[PDB]
This record gives sequence, structure tokens and C-alpha cells, in this order.
Amino acid sequence: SKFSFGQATPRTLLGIIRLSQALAKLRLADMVDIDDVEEALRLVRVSKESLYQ
Amino acid sequence: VDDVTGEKVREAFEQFLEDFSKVYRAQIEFMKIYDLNTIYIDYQHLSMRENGALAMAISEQYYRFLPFLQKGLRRVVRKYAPERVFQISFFNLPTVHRIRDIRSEKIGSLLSISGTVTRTSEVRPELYASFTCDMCRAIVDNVEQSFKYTEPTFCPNPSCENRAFWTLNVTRSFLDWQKVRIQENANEIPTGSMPRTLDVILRGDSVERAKPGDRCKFTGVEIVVPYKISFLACHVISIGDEINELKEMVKDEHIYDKLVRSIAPAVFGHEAVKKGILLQMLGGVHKSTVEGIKLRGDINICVVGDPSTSKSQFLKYVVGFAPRSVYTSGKASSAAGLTAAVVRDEEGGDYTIEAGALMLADNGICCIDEFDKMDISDQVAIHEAMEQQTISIAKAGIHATLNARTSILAAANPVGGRYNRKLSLRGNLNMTAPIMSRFDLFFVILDDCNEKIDTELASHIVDLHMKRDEAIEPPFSAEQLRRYIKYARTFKPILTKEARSYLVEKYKELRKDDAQGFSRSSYRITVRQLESMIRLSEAIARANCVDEITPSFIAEAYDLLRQS
Amino acid sequence: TGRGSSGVGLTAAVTTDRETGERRLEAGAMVLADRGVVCIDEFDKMTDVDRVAIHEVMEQQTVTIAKAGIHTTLNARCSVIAAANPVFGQYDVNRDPHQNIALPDSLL
Amino acid sequence: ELGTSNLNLDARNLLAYKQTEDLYHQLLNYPQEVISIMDQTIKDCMVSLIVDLDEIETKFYKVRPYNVGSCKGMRELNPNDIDKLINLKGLVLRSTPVIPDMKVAFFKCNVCDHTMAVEIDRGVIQEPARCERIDCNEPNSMSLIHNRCSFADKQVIKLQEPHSISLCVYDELVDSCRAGDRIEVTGTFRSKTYVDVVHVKKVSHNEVEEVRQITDQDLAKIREVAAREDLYSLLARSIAPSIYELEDVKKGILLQLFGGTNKTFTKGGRYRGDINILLCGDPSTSKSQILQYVHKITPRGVYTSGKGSSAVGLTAYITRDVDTKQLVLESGALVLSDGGVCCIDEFDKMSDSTRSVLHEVMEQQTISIAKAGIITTLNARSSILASANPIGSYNPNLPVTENIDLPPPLLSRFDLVYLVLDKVDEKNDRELAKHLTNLYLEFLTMYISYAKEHIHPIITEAAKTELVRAYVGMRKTRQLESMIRLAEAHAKMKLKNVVELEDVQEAVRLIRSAIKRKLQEDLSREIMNVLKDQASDSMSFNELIKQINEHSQDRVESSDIQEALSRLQQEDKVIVLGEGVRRSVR
Amino acid sequence: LTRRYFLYFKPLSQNCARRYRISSKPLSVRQIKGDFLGQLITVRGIITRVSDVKPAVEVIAYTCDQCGYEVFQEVNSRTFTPLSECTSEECSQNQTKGQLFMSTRASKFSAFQECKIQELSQQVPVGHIPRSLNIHVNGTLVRSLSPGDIVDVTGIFLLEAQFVRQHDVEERVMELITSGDVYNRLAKSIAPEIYGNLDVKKALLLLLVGGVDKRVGDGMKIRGDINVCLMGDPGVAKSQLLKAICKISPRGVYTTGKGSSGVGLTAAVMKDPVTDEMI
Repeated sequence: SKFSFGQATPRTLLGIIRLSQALAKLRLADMVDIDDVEEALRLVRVSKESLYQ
Repeated sequence: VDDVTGEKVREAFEQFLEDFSKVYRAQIEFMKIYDLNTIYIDYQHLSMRENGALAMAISEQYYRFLPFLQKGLRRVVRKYAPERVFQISFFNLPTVHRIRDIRSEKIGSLLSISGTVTRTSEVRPELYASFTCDMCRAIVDNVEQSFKYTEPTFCPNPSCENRAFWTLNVTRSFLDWQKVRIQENANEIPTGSMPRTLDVILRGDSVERAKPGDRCKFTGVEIVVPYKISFLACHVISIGDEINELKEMVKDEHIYDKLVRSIAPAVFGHEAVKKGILLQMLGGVHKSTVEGIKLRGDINICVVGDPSTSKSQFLKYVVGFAPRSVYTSGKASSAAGLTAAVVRDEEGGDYTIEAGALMLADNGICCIDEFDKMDISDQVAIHEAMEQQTISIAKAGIHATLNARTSILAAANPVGGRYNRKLSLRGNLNMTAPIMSRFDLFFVILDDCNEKIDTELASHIVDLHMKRDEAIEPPFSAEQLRRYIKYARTFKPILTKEARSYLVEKYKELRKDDAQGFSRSSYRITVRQLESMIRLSEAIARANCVDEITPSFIAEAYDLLRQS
Repeated sequence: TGRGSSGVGLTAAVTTDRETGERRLEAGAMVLADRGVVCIDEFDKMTDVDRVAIHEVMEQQTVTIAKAGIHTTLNARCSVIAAANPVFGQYDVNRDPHQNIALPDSLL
Repeated sequence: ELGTSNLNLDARNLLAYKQTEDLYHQLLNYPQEVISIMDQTIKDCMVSLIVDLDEIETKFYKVRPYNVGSCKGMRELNPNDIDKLINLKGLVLRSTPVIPDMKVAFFKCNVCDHTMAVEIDRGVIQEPARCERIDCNEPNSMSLIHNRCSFADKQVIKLQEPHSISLCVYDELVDSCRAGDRIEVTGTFRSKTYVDVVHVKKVSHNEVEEVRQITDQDLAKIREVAAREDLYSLLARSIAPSIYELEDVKKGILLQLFGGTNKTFTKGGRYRGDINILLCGDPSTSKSQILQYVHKITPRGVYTSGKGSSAVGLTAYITRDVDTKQLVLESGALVLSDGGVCCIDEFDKMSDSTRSVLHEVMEQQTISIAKAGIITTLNARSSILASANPIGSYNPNLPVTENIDLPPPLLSRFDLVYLVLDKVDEKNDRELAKHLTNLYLEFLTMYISYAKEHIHPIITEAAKTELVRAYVGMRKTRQLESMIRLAEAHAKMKLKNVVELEDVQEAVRLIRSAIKRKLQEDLSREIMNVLKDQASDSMSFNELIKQINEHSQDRVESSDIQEALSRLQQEDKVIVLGEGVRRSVR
Repeated sequence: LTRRYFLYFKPLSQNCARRYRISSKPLSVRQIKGDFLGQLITVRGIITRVSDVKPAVEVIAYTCDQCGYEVFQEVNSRTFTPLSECTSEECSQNQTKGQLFMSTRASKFSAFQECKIQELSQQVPVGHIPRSLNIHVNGTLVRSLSPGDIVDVTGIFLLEAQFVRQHDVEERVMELITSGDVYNRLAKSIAPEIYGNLDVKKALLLLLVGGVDKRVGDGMKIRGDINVCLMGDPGVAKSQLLKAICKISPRGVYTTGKGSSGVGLTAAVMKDPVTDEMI
């Protein structure tokens, strides 16, 4: 619709995986927890949430 | 070593020209009034003296013996006759050499080069030129012309500070010079090789006799250009059990029925299209007049219908079988792309006109695939080329017109692809009326589901898909068909009075169908369809090899026109 | 004048030599005045090369030149006074105030 | 007796001989001296055989050694290998015109009628300032004439060995080597570096390797793996294990690189087993992956892309060489890839002027250039692999022939199309994400090269009946020509020499699974209406939108309206214009 | 003339320099001082311009048919002249001075290659630009220099290279960790001269940290990188965040839209002013 833009791609899923790996790398951990994916999805949704303002 | 041999060969050449009254003395006596001095000497007529040894010694040292030959010619015309330029041309060599057999062992010798002209240049004034010095009023007249044309080695007054440099003049001196492009012929190209082209220079009055887009044969001298190996021509010409098979093939009665199924053995069905393609190849008389103008004596064939048919297969056959056949894709063409393209200021020199697809392969079939996706400019150029037989090119100040006689094989498609029966040919073909005209025959092909011939067509398609089957086997090969086409081409038949008296009633019978029409009728009938059936009459007379046509063979052409 | 500079602009002119050392430089107009003011009339006739140069020396006040032998930068803390004219020749209040300047938004 | 002065010598025979092992180890480092003394010894042993002498006393004979071992091209040619014999195997791409070289020099004087002939001494001409002192003295009166000088043939030839080496041929070997052939060549490596050819091999009981060498145990493994039933899917799974199934698409690219059968006539006919494929549908899937993977499989192919490859870049062209200051006939991308595949992405964004050359290579497989300097038809034997995108951004409410924005007869001439649409749902994309994270949790080319060069399958008449009916289902000739090449490629894999009846069944399933109105109708309907009610005058954009949302129902959004309108007009299903002005189609 | 081998050198490391208690220090091209022309130097830097391998002669061999004594002359400069006059030991005591010819086989050549070393990004001073320097290599080292890398070149300075190679702190990382909320502190620490936008610059923090490059080990490599767009209206600062990211991160290069950008994003060709070749 009117406020829409693009669609979900597998490269965005790979970028979400890469951002979760970067968040786990910033915490200096050997494993990826549940806290990184929920931060990355919040990041990619608030990256487009400013259009409603 | 040739300084004492040149006077002896000059004496031998003038003895050859003096002792024969050969036709050379009357040729000089004829040109005495016109003073052109562009003589023609046959090499076959020169090959009999000194048991051919005079011809073999001149034949390798031609550039080293050429001023002695022109001095001997000058002395014999100075003694037999009272602004002086000379041109000696040699012709009719017994061996025809290709462009791929040129080596460096024939540098400076004479050679016969045959091929096709690709491009032509403008005529230019060549120098051949007084030189002034900037220190005094000295002048010179002994000029060199090939190379080193700026530095003469002598002055009449040796008292000078610099004896080397001089200054040229454009006042006291200068004729036509041309540079054309010759290329390898299509029948003698090696397998996988490229048709290598070369530039040939030409002087004297041998210029503007070579038409662009024709097979030509030159005779000249191999001269190197800084290096590159160019050529200099002096003569121009527009060239381009067997009878036991031909006399056996003209005495039977079922030849035409095998000819209509042997002109395209790879196509199943479509006898009318094969009839028009077979009668397209050979035409009739073009000079049938008393006024003095040539007429359109050729056959124009255009194929239309739904896509995915076998109508392009004929297109792929003509070009693989007819030697005088040029094929174009239509979309990869233009007005200059089809007739004559021009280069625009490339490599330092001026403009050069390259020959396109049109005016090539005269009295042959030019086949254009996808005729309706072309532009308006090339289609009105085709209409200008069909309205008059000659074609005119006006570019860069020069105007040049030339003779052209080609038959158009136009493959077209509708605006929607599928051919609908409910309307005329004009609204479905989508092209204007003057370019729709001057077309002798239209072939409409419609397809549907008719299993009895469809299963045979699909079986022929799958039986063709194997290594060289006999499923597309004709009753006789193309080996006698090529000489039969040539023998029927040189026939020139003459129509009769009974055929004309039946033809006027047949034209009245064909025009009677226009009355209460719009059922079994789709186009108008005027003088053009009458001209089409008149041109098909001599084509069927040539195909049946009869000198005087009977109206029964024109009845099949009437039925062919009724079938369309 | 804003148009007519022999070099590449009013900074970093032509570099050539004929003596023993085959390298020589040249100073422009903006590199001479280091604390004063410079005035450019006919701003719309000034080309893009000097526009890229004043895009860089506006709020940074330094000019960097990457030559074959010279790879240094220098201070350009000066103040510019530009005078321009429209491309239409005349201007009134009823016309829009953005397209009449005929300059980019970065220069505004 | 026939006059052939050339002698072809095999060096391997000099290698295995008991007495000449010291000669083979002497000619590899110094060929220029041994060829010059071999010319004297061959004439001496020939006159010893004679003891016809009136012509062999002045005749010269040479030796062309070619039987030497292989080398690693120009990469192994180190500077210790200068002036040594070397052999290169490859293909030539460009043949320059013949240049002349001076053998003797002519010297014409301006005075005293004395001409002087001198010879070349390996590159330098001794110009005499003196003027033959028995005759009169002159300090600088001397000229040079080019037309009386004797010349020899020379030619520089471009060779693709990937590197491009400039080799140079001389007299009696000119016009024997030209672009288009697999040529073994041998000569002396010189120094910019070049190779001075002593022999060429235009043709090919020996162990000269032709194809990629296989053994008997590998052939037994190929025969044992070719007898299984699931090989038809095994290969389609082993061609790309990093991505998903794509059965029809992977099976098509597998049999596309299998090729088929290329049969010809003696003089005027040729046919190649080939399929030109096109891909269209939903984006962001493995398309580019494939477009790269195949470039990593074939040994010949170019990655041409969008508007960056025009008509001067696709086919051959002419330019200027900076290394020799001459004209260079540079090879084009369609003739650089003569054999193998060629990958094109963004087919819809490509121009219409360069579509005419691919219109000939669809089934004609030829390039016919008729321009300034060149009138040449040439081979275009490669197969295209093109990835395209639809109009907009997929729409199942629109037909397939209008959604991808292309002409229909050129697409009818396409051998294979591929609907690679996603149509996202459950249980298919979950496995997709699981397989992409499963690697985040922690023989084929030999068989293909053996099958492509060892099997020539024939299409018998026994598979006639099932083909006719497979054609009429699409008819209720390009499809028939595509399916016979598809059936012979089905016969190409699984080691078969005769085609079978079951093999076309799957082929057709292939082309039936590879391809699997209200709006515009109402649209036109209304257009017609407002035309009628306009006394045929134009329908307005506004009134259009108005009645079209007005009759409300199926919700025609003015944007959608704009789109379909655009479609019909562009379809010339409509003819209209203006900014905020709408005109009814005519 | 009979040199079968090629002689090269390599310096000592710092580990052998601290042991037994300089000669091999990592030198900049701004740290050359002029007076180091003739010392062995180890320079660190990126390589942008490389040339093709070409055979350069060292000694020219001339052969004669009159005497047989082949002579050899030694060249040192870029150019030379042909010695057409015979300087043999037999033609000095003779009236005849017969022609000499050259041999491309007995002459000793060398695989010569020129390269342009550039100054490192964080080693250049404030405001200065990374100027270049020329390195002339010969012999077997000719294929050890592939462009697009960081190298340490040890050689004499006329640059004739001899050997090439390629690639307190714990308290500084533990005091940054122990303060608590490491991610938000490192987010709000970079670029504090702007207002807010912790999310955009938080993703810029994840952008410059990069991520993990994944290799399947079967001939397929995927990206382990992020690419961030900043689409905005004017009024908020955009070049400041970009400049702070390029100033904090190493090897950050500021680009532009128009200008020489068409040749500033690809490799073009030009004529060298020091020699007759295209680079």
C-alpha cells in the first residue's frame, strides 16, 4: 500500500544473522543468545518506524 | 642491368606495335579525333611474339619497364600522328587469381584480381607541379609523383644558401584519382575464414566505370603502400553430359510437378508458396516498349500468416541455394543500412560510401525477413527503388544514380500475429497502399487442428531429426536444377495472339468477381494484377521452355491468382 | 572576477618548469589573504571546479592538494563576499525564491 | 619429385636413438645455429643420394621440428629460456595484414649512373657515405628507393593460450594460420616477448591428449554410477548443494550443459543440439548464484550485464593498438565465448537496438555484420542463459505474456522459459531458513566431458507417436525443435545411444511445469462507454477514475487504474495522453 | 656473467634486536629525511600501482665473425648506446674494423618491475596527504607483489628491494569493560558533538565492527559485511557522523558524487612521466 516499501528478502535475514553475530561479538561471547535477535529486529523495525511521525 | 634492357624491350614493344596493321594502328587513328589516349592492349594478343618470352619478361618487370613502354608508344604516335597524358591498359589474362593467393613474390608484377566492391570513394585531383623557391624566381618542371614529391635535387642557378628545400605551387601543373574497396567473393571463402578485403587505387579514365555492389575484375600492378600491400588497376569490367541431362529433362512432361515439390524439399505442404518461389527466381522482359523506358519485369513475392510456421525455412533455403541471394533480418537495417551506408570522417580521409544489401545480387532474390517492423525511411526507399529501376544517392555534393533489378521476398507478420478472417488484408498487414502495391503475389497461411495432415507433418518433423534422412529427398538434385535455371534464364519467350484473346476474357472473368463481392474477395483489381499475371505467363513459358505460350499454361497462373 | 583565472582556480595554479630542477609551484589568490577578505562578483559564471574548492574551504578553512610531488594542506581562514545575478535577468516577488538563484542547495 | 622443399622432423625419434642423444640436448638451447647447419647437411646428404643437379645446387631446404614436450604456456617461460624451442596449444583470434621486410637494399645515386645493392645484416642497413671511389667523389649525394627493394612476408598473429600472445609468422607460412582453429604451434621464444614459429599443426599412433584424460577405474565407476535409477535427480542435487531443490531449473541447466547432438550435412546444412534459457519470476532467490556458478563451470563464457554491453561490445569491433600503433580487430563477447554458455542478467532493462543480434543467435547461431570495414557472417555456437524480471516489481491477475514486458514471437523462439516465482507460504520457507542456518550450526565434470564427446544419439521413429500429441497440446515449430533437442539431451545422459519412449514424457512434463482480465475488461468497457456517451470524444482521466471507483465494488484504485490504463495504451489496446488529462483509447 | 644464482638480503627482527642489545625500524615515507639514501629500510604501506614483469638487460653481448672474441658491455642507466666500434683484443692491432652483432641469448636479463608504495592512513600527520614512493624490484621477488595489500618492504634506498613480507593493553580493555553497559557506553561515546540518534549510530557501531565472514569450503563465499544507508532531509548533520566514522576507523576514505568519481571508483589508464609505459 501507500506507506509500503520493498519486501522481505533472504539477504535481510542474512543481515539480521550478521547483526546478531556482531552483537555477540561486541559482548565477546562464543555463542549467540536470544537477546541479540530481539535487539536486531527492534533496530530494523525502528529504522523505518520514523515515517509515522 | 635494365638500363640497356629497357631500350631493347622498348624497341621490341614498338616493333610489335609497328609491324601489325592486330588492330592497334586503326585504334590510334580512331582516337586521333577524341585525344583521350586510354588504349586497350590484349595480353593474349601480346603472348604470341618471341614464343611468349617477350610476355614473360615484361610480366615480372612491368614497373621497371613501364616508362620504356610509354616512351615507345609516344614515339609511335609521334611518328604516325602530330596537353599530353597517356594510359596503357592490359586485359584478358589467362589466369584469375584470388585475394588469398597474393604473396610477396609478385610485387611489381601484373595481376588479375576478381571479387566484389564493398565501398567507393570520391574522385580527387592527383598532383603528378611547378616548385618555386623562396629566395629567387627559379622554376622546375621535372616532377616526381609517387613519393618524395617535395624535394627536387637541382636548381638552374646553383648560387644559393640552401639547395634542398623548395615550395610547391597549385597554379602550374592533375587528374582523377580514386580508391575503392575490393573483397573476397562468397563462393571462394575458406571454411571458417574471414572474407579479407583490400584497397585498390585507380587512375586514368578507368575511374567511375566501377559501379558499387557488383562483381569486378581488375588488371594491374601490385604496389606497396607505407607497410601495406595495395593494388593499382588499369582495366575495369562488369563481370557476372550436362547437355545430355538438359535435353533429357526438357523432353518429358512431368518436370514442373517435380519442380514445385523440389524447390523446397524440407517443407511439408504449401504448393502455392513453392510455385511462387519457383517462378520468382526467373522473370520476363523488362524492355517491352516503343517509347524508350524500361519496365518492371520482375516478380515480387510476399509471405504472411501466423507465427511458428515453416515460412522462414524457404528464407533459409533461398540464401543457401541461390548464388544471387542476399538475406537481411529487417530490424537490423535502415535506409542507408539496406542500400548505401556512409562513413563519416574516419581515419583522417573523407567520406566513403559502403554498399548495403540493396543493389547487390542483380537479377536475383533479395529476401527481407520481418518486413513490418522496419521504419518509414527504408520502406519509402524500397518504394522509390520499386517505382523506378534506378536508385539515386545525393551526398557530400556528389550525385550518383545506378541501375538495379532485384526481386523482393518479403516475410511479414500481422499486428496481433494471429490472422483473422473477418477483415481485409490492408488493415491486418498494417502498411500503407503504395508500399503494399507493386507486389505480384501474396501468400496467406492459416493453421488449425486437422489431424490427418498434422500427424504426417509431426512425423516428417521427427523423421527429419536424424543424420541425413531420405525423408526430404527430392526426385532429382540441385545439380541439374542450377543449369536448368540458367538455361531457362537465357530463353526469352514471346507471347501469342490466342493467349492475348483468352487473356482479355480472363481479366473480364476476374473482374466480374468484384461485382456483388465482399465474399470470396479481399482486395481491388486494376492494371497491377493484370501485369502480375502477364509477368507470370512468361515465367511459366520459360519454366516449360516453350517459345510461344498457349493460354492453358496461363490458366494455371489464373488459378494461382484465384487461389490467393 | 570569478572567471578568467589562468590556473585551476584561485587556488593551486599550473605547475611546470624549464630550469635545473624540473618542478615548480604557484600560489593563487585565496592562499595569499589568510586573515582578510576576498570578493567574487558574477558567482553564477564561476565553474564547478572552484565551486568544489569553496565547498571544501568554507567551514574547514583548509585546502588539500594531492599532486605528484606535493601532498600537503594549507590554511585558508578567509571570508568570502559573493555577488550573483539570476539566469532570467530579472526577478520579482511572485516568482519562486529557489529556482531564481540557479545555484545548488549545498551552496545555499 | 613434387617440389616440396619442407621437411617435417620428429625430435622424439632423435631422442630415442642410440647415437643422437647429444643432438637433442644441443638443439633445445641453440636452434638458430643447428637449423643453419642442418640446411647445409640435408643438401649434402641429398647430393650424396644423387651421386636434377641444375636446380638443387641453388635450392634451399629447411627443417621444421615439432615433436617436443609440453610446457606451461608463457608462465613457465622464465628468462633462462630465451632463444629456446617452445610449444603453445590454444586458439588464434586475430590475423593482421601482411607487412613487408627488406632482404636486400637498393641505393640509387643522383649522379654518375651507378646503383648499389647491399644486403641486410640482421636488422641494420649499412648506408655508405662514400660513392664507389673508382668513380667520381660525392660527399652526400645518395638516395634510397623503396620500389626496387626486395621484400619478404611477415605477419603478427594474436593467440589465446588466459593470455594473449603476439606470435609472428614469416614467408611460406603466411595465410595458413587464421582465427577459428585449435592450433598447436612451436618455435623459438624471443625477447616485450614473442615466439618466432618454426612449425604449425593445423591437424590433430600417439598419446597426444585431446580431451581430459580418464582411466579404466574411473570409467568403471562412471559405468557403475550410470546404472542407478536416481541419477536423473542425483546430478540435479549434486550440481548445487548449497541452494534448494529447483528440479526443473537445475535439470534444465544440467541438460543445457550436457548439450545434445550437433549434426551437419556435407555442404549446405547444420544443426546444433542447443537450448537458450530464460528465467523470470520473483526476485531475491538463487538466480545470480546460478549466473555465477555456471561461469565457474564452463571454460568459455562472459558475464554480460544490462545497459553496459551495447552492439559494439557484444560482437567484434575495430580499434587502435597502443603497443604497435595500428588497427586491431578486437574479438567480441559473442565470439569470445564460441563454445560453452553465455550469461546475461537484466534482460528487460536491455535496449532494443542490441536485441536484434540475439534475435539471430536464438536459433540461427550466426552473426552477420555488414558495416564499415567488415561484411562477415560468423559462428555463434554458444547458448544463452538469461535472467529477467517482470514489469512493476509478480502479478497472477495479468497474463504471463504481458507481465514480463517483451515481444511474443522472439519469446516463442526461446527454447526454454522458467517461472522461478516464490509464492510464499508455510512448510517451504521454514525448511529454506533451516537449511540456510544448518551450515551456521557448525567426478561430475569428467563424466560430463566423457558423455559430451563419446555419445552421438539418434532420434528414432519409435518416439514419433508421443511427440505429435505433445505438440498438439500446445497447439490446441520452435517448441518442436526445442523438445527434440531436449529429448536428445535426455538421451545424452544415462549413457544411451538410442532414444526411448519414456524419455520424452518427462521432457514434456518439464516444459509443462516450467511455465505451469476482469480489470482491463471493465476498463476498456468503460472507455468504450464514455467514448460512446462522449459522441466518441475522449474519456477524461478524471471521469475514468470517477466511474471506475464509482462503480465501486471490486476496488479499482486510481493507481491500479493508472497502471492498467498504461497497460492498454502501451498495449495499443488503448491510445491516450496529457498530464492531468485522460483520453479514451481509440 | 657466470652468476647462476641471485643474491638477496633480509634484516633482523626486533626480537633479535632486544636480545644482546635499530637497523630495521618500520619507516614512513615522511620519515625518510633525505639522508637515508643508502641505508637498508623497512617500509610499511599499501600498494596501489604495480607494473608488468619486463626483461631488463644487465650486460649486452656482442659477437663477431672476424675474430670470434665475443665482448660484453655493462649497462647501468635506463638507456644505452650501441657499441658499433670493435673494442676487442685482436682488432686493436689491425687495419680492418669489421661489423659486430648482438646476441639476445648470451645477454643476461632480469625480471624488472616498478611499484608505487603509498603512505599508511593512520601514520600520516594531521591534514597531510599520503604521498607515494617508487620501488624497483628485480629477479625472483617479481611475483611477490600483488596489488591491494599491506606490505613491509626491506631494501636499499638509491628502491631496490631485497625482502618483502605481508600481514598495558589489557588494562585498557578491562577498564572499558568493567564500567557496566558496554554497548550503550560505546554507542554514546563515538561522535558526541551531535544530538541524539543512538539507534542510527548504534547500527554504525555494528557496521564498523563488521561481523563474521563465512566460508563453506566448497567454492562459495558469502559476505560478512553490513552496508548502511542514511536517507534524510537537510537540517540535521550528515557529514559530521561520516567524518567521525572515517576518523575513528582506520583506512577510511572520504569520497564524493561528481568530479573524477568515474575514474575514482575504477582503474583507469595513463602514461607514466618517468618511463615509456602505461600504468
